[PDB]
This record gives sequence, structure tokens and C-alpha cells, in this order.
Amino acid sequence: GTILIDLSPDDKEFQSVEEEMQSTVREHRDGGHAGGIFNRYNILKIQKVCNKKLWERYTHRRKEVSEENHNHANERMLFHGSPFVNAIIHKGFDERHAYIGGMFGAGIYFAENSSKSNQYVYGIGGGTGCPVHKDRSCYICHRQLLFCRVTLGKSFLQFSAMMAHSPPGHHSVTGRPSVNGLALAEYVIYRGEQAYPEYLITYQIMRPE
Ligand SMILES: Cc1cc(O)nc2ccccc12
Ligand SMILES: [Zn+2]
Repeated sequence: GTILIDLSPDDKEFQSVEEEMQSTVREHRDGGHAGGIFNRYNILKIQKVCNKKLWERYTHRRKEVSEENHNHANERMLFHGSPFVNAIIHKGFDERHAYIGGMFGAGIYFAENSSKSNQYVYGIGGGTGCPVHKDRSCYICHRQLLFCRVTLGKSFLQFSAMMAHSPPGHHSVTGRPSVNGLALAEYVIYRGEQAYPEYLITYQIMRPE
């Protein structure tokens, strides 16, 4: 069902996606433990993910959420990092993509910081790093992130000192760091139909000079 369309680096669409990747790197309080040490990426490819069935599933749910929230989907573009990126683009988000041990409950997590999503590319806490070199900071192996369209509807705001169901009458959770003033928010959804994996970004983290 899914096809992947390569975007040309000359297309404005590739350019705005790359910009959202690069401009939302930040430093991490683990010193690079999970995701590696870097200030920027080498973007290698950006693909558009196309799946008629998955799209209609997303927009069906989006209209429902919109209806329960003063006609407002509260739709965002947010990063998602996971070892299951290949299953998500073909079969969609579902409960196996949920993070049972997560702070904001057992749901599917997205990040405004591309570098926060990068910490999950090889597993929770970076797992054991890349498959080939077991290196969480690997500068050689190609990584992949999704940049997804996410319906948040009415989002329960949970301040943070950094499959379950949304709090009653909410459609998602906003996990908002309240200590690190430069950390952007994370969002958790509890229905896989509330995210559509729009872009597939292949990249390397770059060793700082
Ligand atoms: C916080 C977070 C961001 C992300 O992009 N992926 C995750 C995948 C699993 C668990 C958490 C995650
Ligand atoms: Zn490697």
C-alpha cells in the first residue's frame, strides 16, 4: 500500500523539512549518552510516505477529534524516532509503537526536538547503538526518523520536571519540560490513527568540529 517518493534537495518541501530537523537540535542532559554527540545532521534523503488507506484512516479520526474540540484538530508536525520505522510506514502506528514505560503514560511519543527523537532511533535510551558498531554516537551508520502529522485535539498539559487512554475528555498529552528552558515539548497519543508518518528522513549525526 505504501509508496515512497524521493524529494529533490532543490524542492522547497525538502528544504523546509531539513530546516525543521536542523533547527530543533538541542544539547541533551545525558551528554549524548542515548543519541550521540552532535550539533547538526547530514541529511541523506527525504522521502514522502504515500498510503491511501493509512491517510484516510488518519483523516477519518482527525474529523472526529476536530468535532469534539470546538472544530479544532490541533494538528502538528512532530518527530518520531524508533527502530520500527519500517513497520510504521507500511502498516501505520499502533500499540506496539507505544512506550509502556513512558512518563506520560503508555502511548505513542512524538517530539518537537528532532534530537530528542534521535535518542530513540536505536531503542529506549538509544538501546545498544547502531547494529554494526554498537555505537550510540555512530557517525557512519545511516539513521532514520519520521516527521509526522499528529492530531492532538484537546491536549492535557502535564508539566514535567525534565495502550492506555487519554485523560477524560482529552485526545493526547503534552509533556512540557519545566526545568530545562530550552527543551521543547513531547506529545503522547493513545490511538495510532492520530498520527500519519508523512516524511521518512535518512541522515547521519555529524561529529562536531
Ligand atoms: C519520547 C519519544 C520520542 C520519539 O520520537 N520516539 C519515541 C519512541 C519510544 C519511546 C519514546 C519516544
Ligand atoms: Zn555504526
